[PDB]
Amino acid sequence: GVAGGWGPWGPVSPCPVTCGLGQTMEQRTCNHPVPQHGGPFCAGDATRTHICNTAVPCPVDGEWDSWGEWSPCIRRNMKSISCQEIPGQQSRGRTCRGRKFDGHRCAGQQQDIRHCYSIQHCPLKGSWSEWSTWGLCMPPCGPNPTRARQRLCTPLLPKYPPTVSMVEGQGEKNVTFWGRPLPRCEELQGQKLVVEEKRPCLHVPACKDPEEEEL
Amino acid sequence: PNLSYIIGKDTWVEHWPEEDECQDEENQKQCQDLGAFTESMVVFGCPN
Amino acid sequence: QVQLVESGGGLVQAGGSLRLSCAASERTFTIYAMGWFRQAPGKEREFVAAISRSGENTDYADSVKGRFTISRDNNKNTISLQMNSLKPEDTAVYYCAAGRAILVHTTKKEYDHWGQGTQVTVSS
Ligand SMILES: *[C@H]1O[C@H](CO[C@H]2O[C@@H](C)[C@@H](O)[C@@H](O)[C@@H]2O)[C@@H](O[C@@H]2O[C@H](CO)[C@@H](O)[C@H](O)[C@H]2NC(C)=O)[C@H](O)[C@H]1NC(C)=O
Ligand SMILES: *[C@@H]1O[C@@H](C)[C@@H](O)[C@@H](O[C@@H]2O[C@H](CO)[C@@H](O)[C@H](O)[C@H]2O)[C@@H]1O
Ligand SMILES: *[C@H]1O[C@H](CO)[C@@H](O)[C@H](O)[C@@H]1O
Ligand SMILES: *[C@H]1O[C@H](CO)[C@@H](O)[C@H](O)[C@@H]1O
Ligand SMILES: *[C@H]1O[C@H](CO)[C@@H](O)[C@H](O)[C@@H]1O
Ligand SMILES: *[C@H]1O[C@H](CO)[C@@H](O)[C@H](O)[C@@H]1O
Ligand SMILES: *[C@H]1O[C@H](CO)[C@@H](O)[C@H](O)[C@@H]1O
Ligand SMILES: *[C@H]1O[C@H](CO)[C@@H](O)[C@H](O)[C@@H]1O
Ligand SMILES: *[C@H]1O[C@H](CO)[C@@H](O)[C@H](O)[C@@H]1O
Ligand SMILES: [Mg+2]
Repeated sequence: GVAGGWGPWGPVSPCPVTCGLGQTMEQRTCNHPVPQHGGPFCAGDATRTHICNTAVPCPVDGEWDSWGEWSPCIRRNMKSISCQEIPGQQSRGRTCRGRKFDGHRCAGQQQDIRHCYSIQHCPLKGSWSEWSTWGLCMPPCGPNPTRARQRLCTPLLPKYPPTVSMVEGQGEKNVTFWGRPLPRCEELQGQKLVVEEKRPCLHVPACKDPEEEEL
Repeated sequence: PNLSYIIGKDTWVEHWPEEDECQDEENQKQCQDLGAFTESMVVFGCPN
Repeated sequence: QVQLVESGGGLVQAGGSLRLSCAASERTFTIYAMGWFRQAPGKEREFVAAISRSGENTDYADSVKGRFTISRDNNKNTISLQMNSLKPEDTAVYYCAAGRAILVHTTKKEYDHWGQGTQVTVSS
């Protein structure tokens, strides 16, 4: 029955990290009295922890923003290729945002070029699409949410070559349509472009805030 | 085969930056156009 | 930054015991979480044991749990690996490793500082 106790605390650790927060510590032993033939176990902890503060912000790598708008599908130093069997090109741009404190630069191509036809303001024959899938009940949490589906005058895209093989290095290009056409179709319910319909959503549940729900 | 390319008044030189320099806002648009022209001249040629 | 020196290896009979020690740089010792690795002939390097900066939290590989014990002496800038019931499959070059840990109770498996190693050979 010998009562053990703590000895002297050792040297404190220096702050491990060069940015932000870290943790320093001190180590003590139960070496001077020592519990012999039983007793207790020195009463407490052989380890203290402490937070150290370097007060300097940390590297954060930049992240890509979303891609911009596609450029028009025209040719440089020419005119336009609207409503014509001429494949062109168009470009798109990104922006690296958020890079601070010697962080890593954004990895990848900041530009994007793809091949295109042009149906910008092109009068195209059209046909009414079938009923779209029912949308979301809007407004969520607001008074009387309603869904919405719609039929729209879908243009008949012209039967062009979707794959255009260029020479030089024999590069074949997946060509996709660009532009807002002018779809021509017969009226359905007094409307030429889009006729929709709304229906109210049944048995709407109340929105309860998850931090207000846990508490 | 000892042909040598000499720099003169009709010769034109401009630095094309590396990938990390392009993310600077000045060299943002510069790497776009020189990259667009690189694709432009191995695809379309001249229309004259 | 930190240098690591292993010691205590040698030739042991099968079933015997061996105690390795690893000396690290004195001024930066309590900053790094530390551990033991080994690389057998013809095999990749594998995790053996880890200890936090505290010496209070340990982690072990399943192949050595119950036989091996990792300890830390924060008075004398050393860690130790007490290897009991040694088998011929434990023959490897044993490496001491050091790794930066933000918390003092965190054990790591990824380390960016490595010693030169100590040879342990177990004969049957
Ligand atoms: C160029 O086109 C091919 C063909 O795939 C797509 O072609 C469109 C015309 C259309 O039919 C679309 O539905 C179709 O997915 C792309 O190759 C892959 O094709 C398989 C086969 O169906 C698709 O399942 C893949 O999603 C598709 N993409 C992959 C594997 O990334 C091809 O990617 C596309 N782009 C380029 C740059 O070549
Ligand atoms: C010391 O100097 C600072 C200026 C930063 O560059 C620090 O980098 C950061 O180090 C911590 C771990 O030490 C990591 O959590 C961060 O991801 C890293 O940015 C540097 O250690
Ligand atoms: C060690 O810890 C404290 C003093 O720091 C007391 O509870 C006691 O002396 C114990 O031995
Ligand atoms: C460590 O902390 C203090 C000295 O700073 C005392 O309570 C005691 O020496 C303990 O070991
Ligand atoms: C731009 O391109 C597509 C979306 O069109 C995605 O890969 C991504 O959002 C990128 O920013
Ligand atoms: C360019 O291409 C189409 C528009 O024609 C869309 O997917 C989007 O706006 C993109 O930026
Ligand atoms: C849409 O409506 C009818 C088909 O339901 C036709 O008049 C025509 O296809 C129009 O585009
Ligand atoms: C929508 O309405 C019915 C199906 O619910 C059909 O007439 C047709 O599919 C239309 O698109
Ligand atoms: C919306 O309503 C039902 C599904 O809830 C189906 O008739 C269909 O998917 C429609 O878009
Ligand atoms: Mg000509």
